[PDB]
Amino acid sequence: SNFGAISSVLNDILSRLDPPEAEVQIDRLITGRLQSLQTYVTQQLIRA
Amino acid sequence: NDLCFTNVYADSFVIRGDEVRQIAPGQTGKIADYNYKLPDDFTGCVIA
Repeated sequence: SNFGAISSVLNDILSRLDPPEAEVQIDRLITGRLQSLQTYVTQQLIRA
Repeated sequence: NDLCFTNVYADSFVIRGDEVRQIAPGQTGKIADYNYKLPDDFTGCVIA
């Protein structure tokens, strides 16, 4: 998933874009990855 | 005028007008790369 970043590959972002602007793309991507991992553990607590 | 600062440095030099762009965090080009590099988390002011 992109989560509204320009791509879903970290090496692509870092190759494609310069550090001050790569950082906001990475931060958008890790926000969606935290939300999805946090969602998984919440479902696992309810199943447990 | 409201703050206090731990330490303060003043750095001084001459460059061409169109290079002044490079005196900012995360920039690149001959000046930023080989002459004077600001850190990406710079706190301070650039005056020209």
